[PDB]
Amino acid sequence: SQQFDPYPLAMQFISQYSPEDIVTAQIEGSSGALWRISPPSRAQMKQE
Amino acid sequence: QLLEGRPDQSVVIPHLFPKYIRAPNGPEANPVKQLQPDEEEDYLGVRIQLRREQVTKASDFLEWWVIELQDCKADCNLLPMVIFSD
Amino acid sequence: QLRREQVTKASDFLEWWVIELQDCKADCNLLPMVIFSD
Repeated sequence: SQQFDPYPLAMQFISQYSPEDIVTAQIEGSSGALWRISPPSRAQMKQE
Repeated sequence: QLLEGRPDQSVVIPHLFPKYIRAPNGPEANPVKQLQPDEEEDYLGVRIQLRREQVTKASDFLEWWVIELQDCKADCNLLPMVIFSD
Repeated sequence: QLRREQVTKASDFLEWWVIELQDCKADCNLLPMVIFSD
């Protein structure tokens, strides 16, 4: 709330939400699976 | 240049990560209009890296991409996003 | 066609299938299809 205080629309929108309604998703930075790709398609990607 | 495989470069793309997302009761979420009115100059930048690993030189490695925020405070290995339920 | 590539002999290779038309005119590496929109 304090971050968006100088903006009224943000305060209204946040005010329309109860504390136990807004959640943060902590997504891991690294991928969760190997980047499978055919070498011809990788070469085509690099050429593109 | 990253696809060249040298594990020293890195590239940052501006304004692709919407930090604030509204999760409505409908089947279509979307970024919040009010929290970020420009809708294109308020998205955080993202720097992406490729990590190879030793097991035809190109196909001789495992590889996986890594995502980090443009300027992080917590270890740069974690991307937070705020989503509002309904 | 199946294309192998050198990195338990069967699991010692990478492999990926390749599709070509029966009788092509353009390099046989490209499959065209005509689709009509509406």
